Amino acid sequence: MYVKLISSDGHEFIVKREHALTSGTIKAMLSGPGQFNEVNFREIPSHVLSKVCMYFTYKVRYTNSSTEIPEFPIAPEIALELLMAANFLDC
Amino acid sequence: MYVKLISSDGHEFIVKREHALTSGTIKAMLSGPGQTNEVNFREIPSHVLSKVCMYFTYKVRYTNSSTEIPEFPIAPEIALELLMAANFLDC
Amino acid sequence: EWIPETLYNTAISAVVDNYIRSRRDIRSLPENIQFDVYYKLYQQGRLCQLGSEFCELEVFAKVLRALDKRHLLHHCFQALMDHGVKVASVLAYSFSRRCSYIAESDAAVKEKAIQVGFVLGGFLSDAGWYSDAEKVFLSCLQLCTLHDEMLHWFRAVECCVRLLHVRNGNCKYHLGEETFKLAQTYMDKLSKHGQQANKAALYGELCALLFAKSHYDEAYKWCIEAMKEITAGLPVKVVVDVLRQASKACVVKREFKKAEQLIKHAVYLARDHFGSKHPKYSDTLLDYGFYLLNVDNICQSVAIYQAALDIRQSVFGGKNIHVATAHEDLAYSSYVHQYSSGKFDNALFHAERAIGIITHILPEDHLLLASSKRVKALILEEIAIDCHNKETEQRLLQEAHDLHLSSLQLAKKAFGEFNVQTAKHYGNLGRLYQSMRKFKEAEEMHIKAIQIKEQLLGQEDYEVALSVGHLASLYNYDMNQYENAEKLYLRSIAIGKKLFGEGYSGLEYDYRGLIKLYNSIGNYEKVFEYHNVLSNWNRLRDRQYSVTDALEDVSTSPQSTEEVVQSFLIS
Amino acid sequence: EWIPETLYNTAISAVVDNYIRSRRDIRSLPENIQFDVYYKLYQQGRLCQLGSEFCELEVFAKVLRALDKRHLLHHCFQALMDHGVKVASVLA
Amino acid sequence: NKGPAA
Amino acid sequence: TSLKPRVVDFDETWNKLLTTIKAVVMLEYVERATWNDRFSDIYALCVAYPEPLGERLYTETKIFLENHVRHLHKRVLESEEQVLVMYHRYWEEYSKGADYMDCLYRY
Amino acid sequence: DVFLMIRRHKTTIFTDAKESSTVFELKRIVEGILKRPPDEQRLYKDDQLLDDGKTLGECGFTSQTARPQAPATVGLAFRADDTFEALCIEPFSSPP
Amino acid sequence: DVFLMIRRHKTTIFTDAKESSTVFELKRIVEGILKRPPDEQRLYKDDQLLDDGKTLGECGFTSQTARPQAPATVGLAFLCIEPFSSPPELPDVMKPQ
Ligand SMILES: [Zn+2]
Repeated sequence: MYVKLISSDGHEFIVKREHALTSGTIKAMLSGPGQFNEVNFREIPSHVLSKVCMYFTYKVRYTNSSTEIPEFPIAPEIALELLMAANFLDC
Repeated sequence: MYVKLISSDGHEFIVKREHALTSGTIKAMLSGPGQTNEVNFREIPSHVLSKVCMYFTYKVRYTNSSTEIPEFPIAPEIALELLMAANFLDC
Repeated sequence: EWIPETLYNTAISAVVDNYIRSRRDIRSLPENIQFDVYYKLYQQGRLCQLGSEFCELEVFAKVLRALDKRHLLHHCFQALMDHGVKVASVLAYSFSRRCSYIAESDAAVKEKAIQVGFVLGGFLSDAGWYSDAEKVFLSCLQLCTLHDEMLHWFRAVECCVRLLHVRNGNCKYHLGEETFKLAQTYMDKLSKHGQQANKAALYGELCALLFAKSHYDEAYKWCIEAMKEITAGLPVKVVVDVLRQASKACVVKREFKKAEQLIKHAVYLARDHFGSKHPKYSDTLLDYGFYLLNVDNICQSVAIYQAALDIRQSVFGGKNIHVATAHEDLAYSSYVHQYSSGKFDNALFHAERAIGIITHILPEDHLLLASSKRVKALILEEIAIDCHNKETEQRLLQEAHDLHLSSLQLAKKAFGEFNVQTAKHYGNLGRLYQSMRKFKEAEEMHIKAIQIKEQLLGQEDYEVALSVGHLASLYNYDMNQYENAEKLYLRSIAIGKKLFGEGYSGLEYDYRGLIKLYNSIGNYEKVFEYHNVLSNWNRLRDRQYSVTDALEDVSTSPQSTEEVVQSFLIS
Repeated sequence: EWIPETLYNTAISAVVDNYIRSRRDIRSLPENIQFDVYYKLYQQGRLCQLGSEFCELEVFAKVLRALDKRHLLHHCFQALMDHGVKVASVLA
Repeated sequence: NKGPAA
Repeated sequence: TSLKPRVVDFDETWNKLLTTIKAVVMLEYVERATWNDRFSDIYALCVAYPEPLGERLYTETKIFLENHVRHLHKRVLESEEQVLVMYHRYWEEYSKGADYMDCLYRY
Repeated sequence: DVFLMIRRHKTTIFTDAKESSTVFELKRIVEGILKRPPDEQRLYKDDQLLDDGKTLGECGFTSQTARPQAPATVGLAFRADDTFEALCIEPFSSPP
Repeated sequence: DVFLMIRRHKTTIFTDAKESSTVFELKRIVEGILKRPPDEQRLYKDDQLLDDGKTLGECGFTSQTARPQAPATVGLAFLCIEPFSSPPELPDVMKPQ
């Protein structure tokens, strides 16, 4: 059930399927003939992909939440690179 | 009657005398002990001087031109160095 | 219910707050990423950083390819033009500067410039900056006339159709004729070399230029010529532009049946592809409301202009020429709607905005001021009549008197003495001089307005009938020669019921004129009859006047693209 | 009648069109030129482009030493305040 | 009545 | 090798894309590494420099499927008396494959 | 809830639990991922010894300092050749 | 009028001649600087020798290609044309780094 995400340098970022499916790209990356769990990213490096997995847990449980949601912290240097991978991951 | 012009790379730019009256600095080369008159113009390279004396033919022909004067094309890459000669030569 | 922000939107605000350090590398982002960075700068109000990169042609080239979010680029582009920096002027100059540098270069690099020129020139034409779109189009036209190839004349004709569009809105009608003649040079050359270029959009632009110069006979001739060459394979923007300007020529030709089937389909077709909040849709409503303004559809003519202005206001920011023209029609629509009530409160405010927007962006001698200042002067005329204080009346009439002649002079220079618009101002001055107590000058103005407008339009026209009514209303009160107005008034009712029926707004002041004429000489056998006519007038139009707008009137159209074209052409 | 444009005025039009690719290179030019480059910014209407060149005290000092055209400089410095950029607040 | 059409 | 925009040749990337996309429709086993890579090349083509190869990709996949169904229509047409079993034989290999290709071209 | 970045070499195991949850039962989550015995791995919470028992309440990090916006990390390694390997976690990369 | 430049090794002559001007008479202008006979020198546009009888307009040096902004070029021999220099290249900025 758990989905393993591998970045460009090979560092893997295993994470739950339910939190992953909030991204349209990874929904359309595991689906089709890739159903076989295991996906790989040729372009995405690890440091930005670590932040994306950090965002995956943030989205699911803060959805339709009654309390005030704290802002998502993004590093100023990672901000440009994470934005570039935002549309590609569609999340 | 003929005014020479040497460059950094040794390129020769012998041109007509009255085409050089636009820039007063060239007249300073002819003035003094300079009076073809030998001139040293080492600090300014040949490729940018290929447009400096090029402007002279454009300048003299269009003096009080009845038709509308087309603009003199100055390439963006050579824009920085040519503007150096414009202030130096007062042209 | 506190939906968390998307990581796409969250990362946008993460780089905007660090814009200065990463300013260079933002230009390396993808186009979909790049636009949202800039749109966030406008949303944060950092227009200076937003304007710090739109002044470059290359940066604005990538941004222009966000076709879905073009409606947001227009709202940001207008914000910069109200912010200060003339991003329209520098982009046009920068493009024209780089355009001449590839004249001796290959056609591979050259063809990219025309593609850049059309998207940028089309955008500025959409944004309204016609004075800067012309310099863009003149540069790309120059490239198309350097190397003789079959594709080069295929796009040179595409420049002249849009060159003639940026000169129709800029009131450069004198140079408009030359562009059409220049267009025929490449158009005929392409036709000889086995390529019959489509003369639909190019002939469609004369449906507005000749319409603007009041060449209704020539415009309607070119209305038929433009409508023939339409094709289902044409772009929808091209098709809807033909229908709008073809419908306008029919309204002034005193033909109403074939005009509504054209313009309603133009409204329907524009709303379908583009939407209800697109600039092209609002451009149709102003032309559509022109039909409603002349067919005495006065109740919804104000609403359709009010709807048209709100579309442009939601997309075209603040001080934009298109908003002013939208302000212009709504200002005049309320002028005729509030005529009996006298509630010219928003009428002047729209008119005041119409002066305010144009004077900031157009030169003081531009002809669009003459059209704009005319309606505001008409607002000032009726306001002074309604006001009780005579000291206020004597000042506002002179202020309106200032605007008409300043407007008339601009019309005289660009249109010539013998034109409808110059005679249109003569009719306004005659009514103005009635309020100015210059009755002898009013008589001179009215006879000028009726010996010139009727001379070229003909004995039967809508505006000629009104011009008679202005002088008919004169002899009733100031001159007191009721015999002159007896024949004049009889002409006003005569033309009124040919097309507008009995229940026309101008005929109310015409039937009342006959009773007032008859009341002076003691005639009463017609006063009792014409009192029953007013009772018939008071009911019959109000019998069929119930509230009904025009956006649901058109609704879905059973008529298709071809069902409208052939019906108008054969008839 | 229709005098040809000066080579200095023609070259100043070349750099200003190339401003984005040569913004960082313009700070090394002589003090008698940098004013003209930033003046051509204002003449063309580049109010927002000019704000990034006067909010910096390092480059504004070189412009300040061009006191021959101080009457033109007073107009540009006043233009940005009406434009919206608080160059005086940033300079202080 | 009101005025000429623009 | 990052996802930054870059200039990429279209012929070589399409040819490497053509192998898997020929098997995504008309279902066939495709390697794990291919599916991850064949989604990356779509981003690399739509975000190509200096002009996005999205118009070319859309009109070349369309002409790819133009030569797919037409080549598939010939086989069904020549299979007389068994068109019904043959029509569904490839429709299940295509309708799912169409969603399979829609899955790949999400960006 | 308390969130962790338990990791080993290339692994970046992502998981969540309660504030009063036992540290031991988190090893069952790892058992369901890499299919390893719970005693196979050793938890090096901030390069120091962490007992197999205890609980997440007094482990050394609570819900406030281990939010999903910034969860904390715990070292891990498997016992190879009957010897517990030391922590071998590495940084992801060094972006400019 | 036709404007053009000639380069033998490093020289450059910015002279002007009519569109109907021939080749023989312009060598006298060249003789005034190089002090070389006109028959000895030969000029070469686009790797092609120019005859003395034909004019400047009969060989392709027309007004549009010989503008006073970017004139046409032609070689000279008695080809050893030296390029002027390599301008410092400018980063595209818009190009990703
Ligand atoms: Zn600003």
